[PDB]
Amino acid sequence: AKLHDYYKDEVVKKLMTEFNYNSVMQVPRVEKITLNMGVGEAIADKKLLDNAAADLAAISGQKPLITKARKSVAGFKIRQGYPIGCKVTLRGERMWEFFERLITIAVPRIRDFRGLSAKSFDGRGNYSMGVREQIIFPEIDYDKVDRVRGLDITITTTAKSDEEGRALLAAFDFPFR
Amino acid sequence: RNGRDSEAKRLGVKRFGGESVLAGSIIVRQRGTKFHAGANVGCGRDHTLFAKADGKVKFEVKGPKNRKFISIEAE
Amino acid sequence: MLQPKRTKFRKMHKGRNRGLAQGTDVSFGSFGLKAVGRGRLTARQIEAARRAMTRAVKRQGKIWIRVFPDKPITEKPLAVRMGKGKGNVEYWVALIQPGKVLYEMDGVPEELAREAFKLAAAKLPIKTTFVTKTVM
Amino acid sequence: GIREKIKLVSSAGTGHFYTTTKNKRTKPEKLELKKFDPVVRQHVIYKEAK
Amino acid sequence: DKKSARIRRATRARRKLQELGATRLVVHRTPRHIYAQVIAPNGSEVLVAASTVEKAIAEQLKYTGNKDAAAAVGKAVAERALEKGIKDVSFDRSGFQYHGRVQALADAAREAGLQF
Amino acid sequence: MKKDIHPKYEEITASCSCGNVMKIRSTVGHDLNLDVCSKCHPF
RNA sequence: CGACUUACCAACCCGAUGCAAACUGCGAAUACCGGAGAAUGUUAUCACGGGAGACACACGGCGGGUGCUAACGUCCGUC
RNA sequence: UCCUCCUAAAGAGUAACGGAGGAGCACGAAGGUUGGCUAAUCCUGGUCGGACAUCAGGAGGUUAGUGCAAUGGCAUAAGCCAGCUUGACUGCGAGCGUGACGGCGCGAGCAGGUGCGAAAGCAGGUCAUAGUGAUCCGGUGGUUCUGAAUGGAAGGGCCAUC
RNA sequence: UGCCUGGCGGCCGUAGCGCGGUGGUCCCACCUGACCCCAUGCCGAACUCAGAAGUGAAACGCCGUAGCGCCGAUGGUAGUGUGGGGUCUCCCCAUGCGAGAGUAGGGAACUGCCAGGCAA
Repeated sequence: AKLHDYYKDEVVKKLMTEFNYNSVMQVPRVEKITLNMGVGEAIADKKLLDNAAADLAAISGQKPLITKARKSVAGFKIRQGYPIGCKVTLRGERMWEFFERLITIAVPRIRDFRGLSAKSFDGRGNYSMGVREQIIFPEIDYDKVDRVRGLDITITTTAKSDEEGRALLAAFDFPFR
Repeated sequence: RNGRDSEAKRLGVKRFGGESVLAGSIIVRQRGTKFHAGANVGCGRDHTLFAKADGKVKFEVKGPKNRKFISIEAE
Repeated sequence: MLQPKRTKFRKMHKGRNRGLAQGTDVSFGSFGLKAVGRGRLTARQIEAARRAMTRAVKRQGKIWIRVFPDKPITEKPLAVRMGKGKGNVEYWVALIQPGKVLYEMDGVPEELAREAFKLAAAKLPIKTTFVTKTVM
Repeated sequence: GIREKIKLVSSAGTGHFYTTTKNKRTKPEKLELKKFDPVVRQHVIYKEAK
Repeated sequence: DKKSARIRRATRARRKLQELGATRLVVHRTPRHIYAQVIAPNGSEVLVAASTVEKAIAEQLKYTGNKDAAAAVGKAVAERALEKGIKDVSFDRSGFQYHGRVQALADAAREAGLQF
Repeated sequence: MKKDIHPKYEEITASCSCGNVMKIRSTVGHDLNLDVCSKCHPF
């Protein structure tokens, strides 16, 4: 919630001045974040979903929902109805809190960290990234987990193009490496 | 291996526009919905169109999709 | 040997050749071989005419085929009684109406096309004539 | 016709019964649907029976 | 779109009322100024309308878009219908849940003499 | 906001080696041991 | 980890030309159903009752399947 | 034998040892009602993940889907999800379609008693069209209808069903 | 009466898309919070509730623009009813009906009931 106060206080002015808009509310805003991982090994081992949801619930502030295959594909031997992944969506104040728990004490602890990619952008105002291990999250400490499973983070904004989308990211001081 | 066929079900329109009909008369026999029931016309489970009142059957077009409707005018 | 690939149905009704041609104008090249008679051309006939022209021009200019067989034709085996179902497909033919443009030429001298088309016409069962690209 | 036929007997004293079909192996459980009983003119529970 | 979703949701009821050929009470709900109208079977004429926009109805409501406002307009339309002579009407959700203000309007009409 | 289905979200304070102390809500546990943060890092 | 060329294969598309009994974003002429009106026809119409025969059809015109757009061939619709 | 299209000539019907395909089921839910939602195929980004898994945005507008072949239909959705349920109910049924007939199909409405919904209302199985077999002879249950001197029963009859 | 807006209709692509401009006194939308009603097969997203700080981007309404979709003649052609003829696997004549496509052009809507604000 600190950043939301940080966001409401001055960076809005900085965005306003930088983009010389005719109104403040044209400035983009973050509406939600989503977590996901298409494990896909549910057929091989069905009872891994429980831990898959449990870890994400610990990482996030609420329970996940398990998605289902949209269609039938012979290449992966899966059909609609059989769960293959789970996800969460964060919006409101919980999203604000999660973001700080990400930027503060998640990126620095990336194993063999080199730099956050900047070319990762859809082209409309949404940013996506992935992780390799849960260690960046304090809820995991190598004792109650034994899986190298990863996940993905997608942040969506009210931005209209890359230029203002990247500018908002720069305002939030992303690593930009 | 060919030569099989099914006996004709005699579908189509049984009463045409401007024709006075009695209540319960069948106006159209159809598989889907060629025509949609309007005022005083009911649609059966077979999509058959029957008149719920005595009058003259009228055809017209309504709706954004220019679908064809059948109604009965009490005149 | 022009032939449709993976046609919807193996056999089709004989139909009729009534009506009038549609592609009656030269639109691709500069010279065309219009057909004034009525009939059908087999794939074998179309191939023979095409070979005659490409060689007559001696690998020069462009040639377009404006007709495709796209119609299976059946034949009963010899010494087979009538009935017992439709016959098998042996060759494909195209339906040609008067005024249809069959072959079309470009990038060649005006005279050379005339003999080339004349040679091709000699190997077809239908009346044909020589036409030029009209300005609209 | 792998699906076979059954008989539903009204729980009431009257002998009125309905008939239907179900798959024994898929759902070997009994059927306790509530259906109209013309003899008594009430809706009562019908128990599946041979 | 929010608007497009409502019409699609309410279309089934509208068509059902139309073919039944009965007077319908249609309610439009917004963050402020809930609206209510009574439409004749033909659909081209409106018998009575009520809402909080009228100064004659808003001079005693502290806020517009509340249960009290919903009840007040519900009573206003109810008595307007009674004096106009119309008695039987069919309620229309217009794509709105029958949970809050819509419910608060419906019962107010029902207890005010507009049973349906 | 559904109840009795989500994990605990109690507020907990955490500190790192470089002297920065903050407070976050999560199911991390009882105490936190950190070495680096967003700042005070070889970035 | 950046990046680039192409004498060479080619998808999705765009322009132009066609084809289809089992394609239709279009669509007749006739035929058929219903209403009104005049003329004309030995009620030519319908219903009920007594008696039947017939239920191997042929050719011609038109619209088709089949055959080879062969048959005084074969199988349908209509006259 | 039955169902889909074509042949079939713009009502219906219409043959061939004419051209293509299916059916002899399934489902107490996939039925009823209420409430809600809206696909295929592509483009950009993104751990394993790569043409093709899941996630976010956009293009697209039914090319999806609809228990089963085909045709026709279906955004009010007949398509997808959930709650509560048994109207897949009994006795009738004006009036129609369809056949030489046996027969088959549609059906508002009335009575009794139910389910869903605040309510208007909807519900007499399933998006529709195949999933079926006459009569005889017999079996099981109900009903003093009958029961050959009378009182019973046997056996028939009626209703339900195999 | 007029400028405007909201609701329910008639008619439904001449009515729909694209591009540009414009709208906040009312209304509408976004928006603030949600301990309670209510809701997420997780999420104040949606749905619902309490409010109004802000605002007219989005969305929506209005205006402009033909860039598309769309509408569309007259004439000619195809086809065809009836009656005739022929070099009769096809076509012609007399007569009646007359497309489809395309061209000129039209076109970026009109209108009914109710309530409100503004200006008269």
